[PDB]
Amino acid sequence: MKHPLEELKDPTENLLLWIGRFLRYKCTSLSNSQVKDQNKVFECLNELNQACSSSQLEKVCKKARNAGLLGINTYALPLLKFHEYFSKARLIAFNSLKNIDEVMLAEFLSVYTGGLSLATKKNYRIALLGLFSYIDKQNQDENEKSYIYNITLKKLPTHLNNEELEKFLESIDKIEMSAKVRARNRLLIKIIVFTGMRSNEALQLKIKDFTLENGCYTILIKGKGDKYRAVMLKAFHIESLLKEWLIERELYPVKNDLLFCNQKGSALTQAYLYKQVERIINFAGLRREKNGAHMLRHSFATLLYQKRHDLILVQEALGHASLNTSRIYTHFDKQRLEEAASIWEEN
Amino acid sequence: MKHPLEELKDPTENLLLWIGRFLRYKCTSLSNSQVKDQNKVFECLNELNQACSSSQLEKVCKKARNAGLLGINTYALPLLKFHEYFSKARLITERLAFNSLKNIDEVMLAEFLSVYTGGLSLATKKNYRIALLGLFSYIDKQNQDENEKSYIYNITLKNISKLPTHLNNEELEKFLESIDKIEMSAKVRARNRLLIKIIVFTGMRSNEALQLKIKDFTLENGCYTILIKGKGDKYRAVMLKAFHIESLLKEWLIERELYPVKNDLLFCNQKGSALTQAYLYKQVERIINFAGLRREKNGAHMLRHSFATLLYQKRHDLILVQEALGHASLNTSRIYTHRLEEAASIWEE
Amino acid sequence: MKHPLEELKDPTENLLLWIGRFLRYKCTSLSNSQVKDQNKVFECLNELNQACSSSQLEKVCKKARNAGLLGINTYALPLLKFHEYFSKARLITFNSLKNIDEVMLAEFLSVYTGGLSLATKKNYRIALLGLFSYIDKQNQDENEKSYIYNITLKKLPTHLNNEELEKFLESIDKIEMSAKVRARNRLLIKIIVFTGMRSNEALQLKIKDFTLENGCYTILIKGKGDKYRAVMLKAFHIESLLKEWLIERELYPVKNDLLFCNQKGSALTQAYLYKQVERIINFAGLRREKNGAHMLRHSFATLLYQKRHDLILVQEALGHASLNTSRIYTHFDKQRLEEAASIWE
Amino acid sequence: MKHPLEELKDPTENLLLWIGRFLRYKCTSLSNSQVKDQNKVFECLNELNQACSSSQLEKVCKKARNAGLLGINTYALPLLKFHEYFSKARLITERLAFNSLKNIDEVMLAEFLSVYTGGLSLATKKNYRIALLGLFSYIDKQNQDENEKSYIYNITLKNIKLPTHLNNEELEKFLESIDKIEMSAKVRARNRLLIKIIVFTGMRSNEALQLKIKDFTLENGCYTILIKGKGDKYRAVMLKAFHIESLLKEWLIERELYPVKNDLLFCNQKGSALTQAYLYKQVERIINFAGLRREKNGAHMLRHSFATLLYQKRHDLILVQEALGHASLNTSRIYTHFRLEEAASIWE
DNA sequence: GAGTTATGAAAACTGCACTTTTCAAACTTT
DNA sequence: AAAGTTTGAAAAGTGCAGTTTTCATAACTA
DNA sequence: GAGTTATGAAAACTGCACTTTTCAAACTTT
DNA sequence: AAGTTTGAAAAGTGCAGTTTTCATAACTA
Ligand SMILES: [Cl-]
Repeated sequence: MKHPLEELKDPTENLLLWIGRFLRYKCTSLSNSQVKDQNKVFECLNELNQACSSSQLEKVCKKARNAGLLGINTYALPLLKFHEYFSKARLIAFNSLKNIDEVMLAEFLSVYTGGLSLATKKNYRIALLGLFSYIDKQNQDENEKSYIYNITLKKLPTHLNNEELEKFLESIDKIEMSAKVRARNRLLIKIIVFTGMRSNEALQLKIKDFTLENGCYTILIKGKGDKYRAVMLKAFHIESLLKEWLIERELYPVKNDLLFCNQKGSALTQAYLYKQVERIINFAGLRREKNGAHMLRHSFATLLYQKRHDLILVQEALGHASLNTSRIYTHFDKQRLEEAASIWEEN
Repeated sequence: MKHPLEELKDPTENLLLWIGRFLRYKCTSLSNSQVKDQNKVFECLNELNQACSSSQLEKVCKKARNAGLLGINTYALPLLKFHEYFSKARLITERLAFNSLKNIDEVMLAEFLSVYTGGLSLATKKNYRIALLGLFSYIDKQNQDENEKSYIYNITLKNISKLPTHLNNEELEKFLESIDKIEMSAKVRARNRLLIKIIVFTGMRSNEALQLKIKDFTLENGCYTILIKGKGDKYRAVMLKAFHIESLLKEWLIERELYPVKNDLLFCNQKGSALTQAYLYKQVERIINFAGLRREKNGAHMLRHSFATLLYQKRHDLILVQEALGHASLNTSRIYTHRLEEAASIWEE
Repeated sequence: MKHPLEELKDPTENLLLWIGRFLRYKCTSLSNSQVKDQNKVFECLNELNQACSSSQLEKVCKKARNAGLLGINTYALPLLKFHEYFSKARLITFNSLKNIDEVMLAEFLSVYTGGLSLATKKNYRIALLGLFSYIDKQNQDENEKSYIYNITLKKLPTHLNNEELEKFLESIDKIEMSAKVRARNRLLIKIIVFTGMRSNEALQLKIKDFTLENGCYTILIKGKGDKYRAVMLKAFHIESLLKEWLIERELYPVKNDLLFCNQKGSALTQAYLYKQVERIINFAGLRREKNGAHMLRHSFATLLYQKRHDLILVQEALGHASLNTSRIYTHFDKQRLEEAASIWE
Repeated sequence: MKHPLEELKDPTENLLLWIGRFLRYKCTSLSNSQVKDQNKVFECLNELNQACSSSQLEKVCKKARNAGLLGINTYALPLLKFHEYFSKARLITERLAFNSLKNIDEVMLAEFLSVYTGGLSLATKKNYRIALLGLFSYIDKQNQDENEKSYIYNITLKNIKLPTHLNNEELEKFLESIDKIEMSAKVRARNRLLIKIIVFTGMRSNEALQLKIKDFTLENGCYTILIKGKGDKYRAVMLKAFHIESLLKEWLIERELYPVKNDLLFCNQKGSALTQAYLYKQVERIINFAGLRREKNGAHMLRHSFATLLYQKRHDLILVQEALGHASLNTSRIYTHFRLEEAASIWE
């Protein structure tokens, strides 16, 4: 059903009401692929509708995110920040929901996104655009008439070079690891280095995703739409580690043919993987702007284009939906325009 | 017979009433071709003629499926999940409780899907959607009051959201070797080897091999012609060179005499009845692991893909693929007509 | 937006009301790509926006079809014939629209489709299914309740073989033609034989659809989705005829680079093309079950699979969306299953 | 600002009022990069407010398009057609659906499309749909009563290989035909130079027509040509001098007698820039003469030819993007695309 | 020990609604 | 005719709203 | 003359709903 | 060891529905 824009006497509570409706809608529309507990999500939907305060909305959205509904985090906090800005006590422009305009929103962004990055500022703006677009489509009185806001509010990533990649690979075997985790951790990080696959892609690998032929592994990676993409790496890079780890793995209560697992048998967390990557980066003395697994992913793509000069190959290997993403790992010398002008006089 | 939409005071109980009617209709409309015990299905239909609880509906449909009515599994579980959802959600979705079946709309169904399909495959989501669409399409067509007028749901759910796994010629050779090389007990070795080999060479489906009968085997010009029963009184044929199974077939038929099988069924369990896909899969996967060919799919159907692929690589005849596999549509046969190594070598000089 | 099932006291008149609504909807949903006069369509929709008699519905739907809205012809006549059936049976024995069921519809099909082909019978049934499906979706009373019908009502085509094709080609040049039409007609029919393109495809060909390279023409054929498919043809088959006709073509007031045209300068009709093809068929002594341009299309597809045994090749050349369509030009020998069993060796 | 949905007695004239409001907004939001004489546009923005007839609105939209505001053409004509539909349908049929703006819905719009897009291409139909959706989305966001409440249409409408080019051998024949075909002494040097520059660099029609001599820089036998883009941004292409050396010097001498405006390299007899229409005619004329007539016979087809050849020669997708000036690599990817003889030989 | 849970912040993607452009017949001028 | 321009028509091209994931640290358990 | 207009009939396609099956972990029996 | 039950994940297809052409009559030029 639809609701009138203003149902309550208190404008701040009415704003909170629309924010709750919006965040609840997003919980039902955003991806649920990583939801671990279906029952917690169901509870969240009801608890969002029963919420009467900002702190309550915050708690339930956190509950939703921690249950596997990751996408909600981008929308929740920014809108709760705006509610705080709107509800702030003042003396002597905030007595109605219809007073909210682009002037007010611009002021809010300026105050609340001061020491935040440009990317974070973008997220805040997107969240605002989503909320008021929702309100415009869902508010309505008995005359089937509505109030309309119409709010619009109108290069190489950090990486390791070839030589630094060599040192990093050496450091994986040179750094100290306990006997319980050394085989597993070295295998996990090296696969990421040699394939450039994402963090969650590596942590969710299965044994049956692996096939060996002519001294080279083909690894299938499950993606969106349940579509698989393939990556290849030479067997000798991980043959010794894989043989060693599979033996140790037999002592674990591992579930669903999962390759990497903790002692309990479940998949490792991003937090654990990051710290294992970062401490090796430190040991190698290679600390920079970014120091995690995705930084290694940027490194593989950069090296791939440097070695092969094939943009399509980068797209297919990295799993980019568009070549415009693959472009980020390239730089064009303007003098090379001469190569295009020379096609008429040489093959 | 048509019924009024709401005959009870409890909407949750009224929902159960329509679900039971729908599931009984599907049992009579969906294929009963694979049903062995007809009496069991009749008993199921008898129970579904009365009002049943959720627990009772679950038990009945399971009994029907295990009897041979396979199609019911696609509709049964998702709708029982929705009843479970509706019984608790109708009270706490909003401040005011949903006290009527008319409160069920497209938004509610969308929310049910998002919650109950979290973490499941895209294919599973589609099955749930199809199940929900079928139920309320049925209600729209079978409900009416005294004046022959009906309530219409009109649920639409407009939101809807390479080469298959196989073994190449070299891998197929290694698999055939492993069939004879792997350890099997004397009681099942002859039967299982013959069963799996026929699948590999002909590419017939699992149930087709499990339902093979002795009278459908003919030998001429050093080649077998195997007839496979299809829809109704239809039969499709496959051919297989004699020397591939002639030794095994003779050996198995001898040992088959010790089994208490009541008919001319070729393959049978220790009790005499037909083997299941579950046992066939386990034996196939076991040989695959032994050969080190473990991958995305490790069943008999993967061997079926391997046959279709190899057939197209050797003859390049799409019509031949259709006739050999028994495809009704050439859009299926077309599938078997479908530079990462360069990226993997960058680490070397 | 929606109307009660029964608004009038007379059931027969109320039936015409729903038929008129359905036919108006189809004039809005069916393809208008072939419409030549937009003003005629404008007049048709205006007339269909009110209550019409049976004769009026027939006249208006005919006007729409003749204006280029071809699809409407499949729905109009069968439904108007049902109204005639309903009116007669009501007076002889039907008190309400609710009385219409599958038993009644089955009897109608038995009486009115007698002597007609199975394909024609199928068209009648499809029209009935469309009407009552529409009514089920559009009827509603003041209480938001509706009546539901739920009506369900539950080998190689004629061609010329290789030898007959050769005789037909010779007959095109051998038969007598007027000097004013000979060059154009010979080229038009030969292109159909050599490419197997549809009738309307040949009639709407443009000069710039032709490109010549290394003694071979590539003809681009515009089809569904406004997408083009390519067919190739050896130059020596039509190059002389093409050069001759283009010269003669300069005498015509033809526009938009249209290849074939009448003396007025516009595209030729299907009626003229059929009669030209048919008289050559009769002259060659090749008359059979089908004698038009589409029979030549079936002949091309049959020959293509015969000489190449490539089903994909047939699909792409003929412009089939699915391979199941191309299948009808194939004949599988059941003994060839041994060829599939010998792949292991 | 915002206005009440219904201010006029005649809903037909009220419809035109909203259409005029919408088109004026598009004139101020769509690109004004190709706009020379900005005062002519400010003139149009005023005449858009004053337009109270279909003829007045049609005239100013054409005036705006001529001024360089090209994007308006996609929206103006389809909405002028709908106004024509609404107007005559109301006066003739007198159906209740035309007695108020509120009675316009998806059904009415569907009937309009079936009538006014009959015999038209699918691409054109998509343009008509976009224009209709844009109009009523604008009205939903700009209408208000005294109590700041709005009527909402929420209109939704049901949805509806290598590009044509010359290969390397065909490009050779085309280049020869440029010099072989007959041209008058007045235009031969100008036309040959203009077309050859397009062939060798693959730049767009408008880019070539707006070239200026000051943006040319010769160094060691190779030209660097700057091409003006959006804002203050320029892109560059390179061109070997021997391709155009003779033609360039010859044309510049003839150019001395022209009353050239804005320091343009190419111009008409009056001194102003040549149009795409004239450029197309000259290219098509050579194409026909060379016996290369195909599905597309303009300068953009020559552009497709350059990109296709460039990728076949070097297999460098980034090089293609930079040389052609593609903003998106999805466009550059098209030139990586691509057994019909096997079916044509069945008659032998 | 060998890892997890929680979290504000900062990206890392994805695709289509919409913008921007030329095609090419009809028309006008010198 | 040569030398152009106007115009309906038909695309050709892409910026940015919107979705999904990781960064990188604190607080746990011992 | 060389074609068009009109028409009931007879196809010639096109595409996606939804029916039917196996996968494969968990569970049971001889 | 030798099986079956079961939630889950596909594998596969018949038919509603759309868009032509067939083939003849009746014309005029
Ligand atoms: Cl590249």
